[PDB]
Amino acid sequence: GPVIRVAGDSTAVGEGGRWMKEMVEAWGKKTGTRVEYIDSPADTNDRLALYQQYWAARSPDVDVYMIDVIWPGIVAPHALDLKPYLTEAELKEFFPRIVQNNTIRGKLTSLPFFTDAGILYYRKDLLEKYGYTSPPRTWNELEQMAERVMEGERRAGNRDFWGFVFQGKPYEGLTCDALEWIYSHGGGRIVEPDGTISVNNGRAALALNRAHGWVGRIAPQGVTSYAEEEARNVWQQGNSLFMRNWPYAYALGQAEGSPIRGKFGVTVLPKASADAPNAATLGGWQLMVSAYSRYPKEAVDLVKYLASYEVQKDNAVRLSRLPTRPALYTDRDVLARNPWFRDLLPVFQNAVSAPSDVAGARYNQVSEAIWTEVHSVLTGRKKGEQAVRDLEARIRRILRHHH
Ligand SMILES: OC[C@H]1O[C@H](O)[C@H](O)[C@@H](O)[C@@H]1O
Repeated sequence: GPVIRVAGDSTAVGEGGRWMKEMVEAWGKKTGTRVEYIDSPADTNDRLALYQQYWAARSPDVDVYMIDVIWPGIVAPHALDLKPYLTEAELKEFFPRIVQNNTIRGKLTSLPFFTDAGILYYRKDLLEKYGYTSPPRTWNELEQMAERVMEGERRAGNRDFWGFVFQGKPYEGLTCDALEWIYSHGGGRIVEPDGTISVNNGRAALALNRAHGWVGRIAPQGVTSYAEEEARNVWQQGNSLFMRNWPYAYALGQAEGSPIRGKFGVTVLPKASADAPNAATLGGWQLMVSAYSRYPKEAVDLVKYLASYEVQKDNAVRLSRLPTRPALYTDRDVLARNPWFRDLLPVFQNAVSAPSDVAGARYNQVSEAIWTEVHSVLTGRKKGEQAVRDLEARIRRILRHHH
């Protein structure tokens, strides 16, 4: 019979690839359908380039892809329209915001699978050790706490200890981190939903200068090459007071044998001042049936299974990844394992999107300009003032004539 082939997630990032292959094999076994899992690189922008090779070729060699929240506008021609396969009731079991994100010119490109939001991880043991009763609410507090804890821990002999780790590598994750910095300083959304390129302002510049101020000071010098896993590994070994990262790192940090099990909490990222908005960049992954699949009916059945209540539940319980079904956020088992899903639900609801809707199919070019200009500030090559001016000019060129 048919072999249903899936490219989604990565064995190079936590347990995602392993768990994904597990779920796909379970569907295979339950339905009597042969399946194959194709692995992907860690970073989303590398995955896009890979999958683009299959799409350009109209390749039938992958039936189902896991696609980023930022991709629907790019990948829509390569997606089978799922709308005819779901009832209105079925489709309403997902968050409307994500279904809308995934719907391009009326085409439902993909089902919501898991959502994502950037959050602050913090070592509760260390805050208590150094006299702090709450995680930081402002970036200045984060810096003050990081400096004091680092001084103490370095003095006690942990030469590997840092204050803060994050994603500073030149790739999509830096765009995510940087949107949070900018937005949390009152600097806007880089490109606003209405099309306005707003990033050339003093608040955005300050946010970038502040981040440069971390590098080699409270954050490792090598943070400028860190993606999600590099940051997680320093944190997870016990060597960072703070980390910015996504939900998936929670379950990994709690696993038996983690040096930091039971020593950490999560909260909203800090912000410049009390009246700035809270920033959490909206991430997440969706399930797309290939327009080039020879087996659309079977592939849709697999995508419905993967997006089902019980598979999303497993993803939440075992991998601490955020459901795209509101009903899971009241599930007793999801909540007992991850109580912070309830505490931070409003953070997740107010998460801020990168400018993929407004940039559409040119989003990957916009984002590359963003991470390259931000990176040049993190390296000390440019000041924030110059970088946001240069970034405005690049984005203007990229989006000229885009409506
Ligand atoms: O590295 C950036 C990526 O991180 C996570 O995978 C998010 O879910 C995704 O939306 C984002 O693009």
